[PDB]
Amino acid sequence: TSLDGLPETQKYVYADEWGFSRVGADFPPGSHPSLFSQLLPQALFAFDARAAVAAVAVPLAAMAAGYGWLWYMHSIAPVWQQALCAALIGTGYAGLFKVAHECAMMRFIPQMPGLQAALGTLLMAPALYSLPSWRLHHLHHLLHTNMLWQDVWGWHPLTKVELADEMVRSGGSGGAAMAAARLVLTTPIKLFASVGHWLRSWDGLDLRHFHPASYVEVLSGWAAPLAFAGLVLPAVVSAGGLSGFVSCYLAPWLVFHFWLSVLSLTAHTAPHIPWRAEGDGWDAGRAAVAGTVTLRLPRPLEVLLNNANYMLPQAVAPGLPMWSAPAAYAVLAARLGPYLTEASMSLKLLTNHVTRWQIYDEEAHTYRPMEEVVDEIEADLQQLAAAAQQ
Amino acid sequence: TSAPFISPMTPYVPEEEPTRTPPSIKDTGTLRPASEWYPQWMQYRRREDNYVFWQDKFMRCSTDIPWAEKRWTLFSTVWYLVQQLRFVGTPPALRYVAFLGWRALMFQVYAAHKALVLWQCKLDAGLARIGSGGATATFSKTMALRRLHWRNSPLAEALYALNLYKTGRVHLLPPVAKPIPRPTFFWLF
Amino acid sequence: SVKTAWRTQEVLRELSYTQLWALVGEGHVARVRFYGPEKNKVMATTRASAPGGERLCKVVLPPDPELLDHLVSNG
Amino acid sequence: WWREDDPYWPLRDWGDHPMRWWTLAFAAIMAAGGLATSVATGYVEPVQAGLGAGALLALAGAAMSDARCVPGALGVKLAWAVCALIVLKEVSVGWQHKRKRRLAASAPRLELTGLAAAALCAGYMLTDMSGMGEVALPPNPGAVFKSPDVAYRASVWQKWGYGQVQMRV
Amino acid sequence: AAVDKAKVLEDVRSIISTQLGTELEKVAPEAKFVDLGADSLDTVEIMMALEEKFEIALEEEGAEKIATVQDAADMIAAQIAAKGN
Ligand SMILES: CC(C)CCC[C@@H](C)[C@H]1CC[C@H]2[C@@H]3CC=C4C[C@@H](OC(=O)CCC(=O)O)CC[C@]4(C)[C@H]3CC[C@]12C
Repeated sequence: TSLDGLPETQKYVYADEWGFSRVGADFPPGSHPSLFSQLLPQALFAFDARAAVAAVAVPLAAMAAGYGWLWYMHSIAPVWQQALCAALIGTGYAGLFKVAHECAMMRFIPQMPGLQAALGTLLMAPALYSLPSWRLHHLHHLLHTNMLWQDVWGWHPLTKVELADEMVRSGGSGGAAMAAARLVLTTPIKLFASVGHWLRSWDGLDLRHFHPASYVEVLSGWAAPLAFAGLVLPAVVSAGGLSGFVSCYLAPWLVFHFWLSVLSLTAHTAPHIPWRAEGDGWDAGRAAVAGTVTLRLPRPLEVLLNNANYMLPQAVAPGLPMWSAPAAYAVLAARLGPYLTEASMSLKLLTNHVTRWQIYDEEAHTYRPMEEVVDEIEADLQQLAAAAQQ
Repeated sequence: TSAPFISPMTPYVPEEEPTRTPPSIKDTGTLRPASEWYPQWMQYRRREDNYVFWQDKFMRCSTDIPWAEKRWTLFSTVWYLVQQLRFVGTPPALRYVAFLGWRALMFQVYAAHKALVLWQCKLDAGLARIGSGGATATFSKTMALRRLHWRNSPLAEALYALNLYKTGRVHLLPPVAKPIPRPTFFWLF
Repeated sequence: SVKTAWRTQEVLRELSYTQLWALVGEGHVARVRFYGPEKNKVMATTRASAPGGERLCKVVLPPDPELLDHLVSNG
Repeated sequence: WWREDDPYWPLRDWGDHPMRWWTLAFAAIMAAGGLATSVATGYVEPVQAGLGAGALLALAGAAMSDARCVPGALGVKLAWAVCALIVLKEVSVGWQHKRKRRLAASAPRLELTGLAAAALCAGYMLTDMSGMGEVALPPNPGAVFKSPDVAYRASVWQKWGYGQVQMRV
Repeated sequence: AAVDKAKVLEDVRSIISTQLGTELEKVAPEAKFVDLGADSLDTVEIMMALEEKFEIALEEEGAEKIATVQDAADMIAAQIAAKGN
C-alpha cells in the first residue's frame, strides 16, 4: 500500500497513465493470505482427467506443429518465418513448463506423487531447470513476498542507498559494475533478465547450502538437466551444425525465458506497491494481496500458457488446481474487488517498465527513471563534497 | 551446531580406521636407510624396556593389519606374481647384491637431498630480507627440519615463500601436511 | 562418413577384386603381401597421396594370370 | 590472491575435497574445447566427447562438495574413472579429427588434454580416494583357512562350492 | 621410559666437538652454540648430525628453542624416552 486511500478519480487517472486496469483499496494489517481460501466453494479443489490432459497436450501440439513446420523447410525459411516458429514453440513450452511448476508444488496430480514428480523432472529438463531447487526457491519466495533484503528469488528491486554505496565503492559511474547495471536495466534485454535467474540456480553446485538428509535428492535433481545438456545438446549440433542449433533450440529458449521474465516482472512490480523491510511495516496478507498485479490474456493464449498469469488464486490457496484458476478468480473479485489490482498486455506498460520504472526509492516509496536518479545522486555527491571541502 | 544433543566448543571430526601400516620403529622419517638390524637408540634404554622392538615386529607382521591391506583386487593378483617371482624364483645371492647396490644409491640420494635443503634455507633467509626489507636475515629451524622429513605439501612451501617475500614473518609457517591414505577404487585396485 | 564416426583402433579394410584393380591401375598401391594356406589372400598397403592416405586393405585375388604384369608395371 | 592476516587460507578444512575447483575447471575446459573444435572442423566426435566429459565431471565436482558423506566419495570415484578413460582413449586410440594421410604421423601420442587428465588422476589418488573400501572380490577358502570362527568358514566354503568337504578342524 | 642421560650427554658433546673442530674438554655442558664457533646455518647442520647419530626425529618447535648442549641432550633424551609408546 503506497498510494492508498484518496478519491478514486486520481487512482483511476494513475491507472490510465500506467496502463493499469485498476488500483487497489486500503488493506489493514494483521491477516493471513490463507484466510480468503475459506470463501471458495468446495468444488473448486476438484480433480478431473480431461482438463489436465488437455493442459499438457495442447502446448505439446503447438510445439509439435512448429517443429514439423520448421523441419519441413529446415533452413531455407526466411527470418520472420523462423521468428514465428520460434515464438510458437516457445509459447508451447511455456505452457508445458507451467504444468511442470504445477507438479513441483504437488498440486497437479496428488493421486500419483511419483508419476507427477517424474513428469515435472522430465518437463523441466529441456529448459535446464532442477525441480527441487525450483521448489525451494518458490517457497522461499512465497514466504518473503515483497519483503526488502529478503526476497531475492523474485524481482528484488534496486534501491537508492545501495546504489550510492556502489557509486562511492567504484569511484564513479565509469566502472564495469555501474555500466552493467545500467545496460541491463535500461534496454529490452531486461525482458530477458530471467536468464540471470537461471544462473543463480545451481547454488555454486554446492551441497553445503542444503540439509544433509536431502543430499541424494538434490543431486539427482541436478542430474536430469546436466544429462540433457550432456546427451541431447550434442546430438542436435552433430545433426544440425551451429546454425541448426541457433534455430531448433536457442530461439525457443529465449522465447520461454522472455515469457517467464515478463510474467513475473509484471506480476509483482508497480509504482503503487511499496517494498518495506519487515519490522519497518511489513505484513503477510498486505504484501500478498495489496502488493500484487494480475494480467489479462486472449483466451487462445490463456489456453496455451495454461492460466500462466493467475498467480493470486493460488497464492490464497496453495493447493488450488490449475484448470480452476480462472473460476476461483471469478469468486475473488466478488469479495475483495476494491483491493485487487489488474492490468493488460500493452507495449506501453513494458515501455514504462523499461524507461520510467527503473530505480526504487524508499523515500517516495516508488519507482523512478534511472538517468534522473543517477544525475540526482551525482548531485547529492556534489552536496556531500560541498560539506567535505572544509 | 547441527548436533542436537551435545556440542562441545570444538566440532567433532569423525575418525576412521587406518589404511596403511605405520613406519616400522627403526626407520627415520628421512631417505637414509636404517642400521639394518639394531637401531642406535636401543643402547640408551634399560634391557627390560626394549621389548618394544620385537613387539613392533610382531605387530607389523602378524597382529594389527588394517583390513585395507587384505583387499583382494584385480591389481593385487598380479602384484602377487611380481612379489612371488622376487621371493621364490630368485636366488638369495643376487637379491643380496641388488640390496647392497640399492643401499649405496639411497645413501647418495640422501646426501644430495641434505645439500639441497641447506641451499634452500640460504635462499629463503635471503628472500625474507627483501620481504621484510630490514634486519632479519633469519630462517626457521622448524622449516628446515620439516623440509628434511617431507612434512610440507608443495602448496605450503609456495604460500610460505610468498608470505616471506611480502611480509617477512619468518615464524609464520603452514599448518602441516596430513598423511596420504591408501587409494582404493573397486574390484579394480 | 569420416566426420560422423568415432576413431576406433584402426582395422584392415576389405576390397573385393576391382577396387584393388583400379587402385593398382591408378598408381596408388604401394606394397602387397601374399598369405593364406592357399596362396591367394593379399594384404595391400597403399601410399600417402592416395585418396584416404596410407591404409591396409584385405583382398582375395581370384586366380587370374595377367595380375603379375599388372602389379609389376605400376611399380 | 593474498590475505595478510592469514596467508594460508587454502590449507584450511572447509568441508569439501581439495581437488574440487580443478574438477569443475577441467569440465569447463573440456566442454569449451569440444564445442570450439567440433564447430571449427565439422566432426561430430569432439563435441560429444567434450560435453559428456564436462557433464560427468561437473556432477562429480558437485558431489565432491561435502567430503565427509558417502556422495563425497562416489564423486571422486566417478571423477577418477572419467579422467582415466580420457587418458586411455587419447594414448591408445587417438582423436578422430587428428587423422592424416601418413601412418606414422597419425599414430596416437600423448597431447595436452591427456596430460591434464593424467595430472588429475594423480592428484585424486594422492589426496583421498580411500573411500568405500568394503567393495572387493569376495574372500576365498584360502583366506578363511586360519580364521578362528567356524560358521564364517563354513559359509565361505559353501559359497565357493566346497560344502561337502569335511571340516576336521 | 628410563633413559641414561649420562651416555646421551657424552655422545652429544662428542658429536658437537667433532662437528665444529673444538676439543672435547672445551665444550662445556652449558656452553651455548654461537660462542663455540658456529653461526645460524651451522646449528642446523649439527642438528642433522645429531639425528643421524641417534637415528631419531627431532621435534621442530623444541628445536627452535635449543641454546645449550644441555637442552639438546635433554630433547634427545626425551625423544628416545618415548619410543615404543
Ligand atoms: C554449454 C551449454 C550449452 C550446456 C549447459 C551448461 C550449463 C549446465 C552450465 C553453463 C553455465 C554454468 C554455470 C556458470 C557459473 C556457475 C558458478 C560456479 O560457481 C561459482 O563460481 C561458485 C561461487 C563463487 O565463485 O562465488 C559453478 C556453478 C555455475 C552456476 C555453473 C553451473 C553449470 C552451468 C549452468
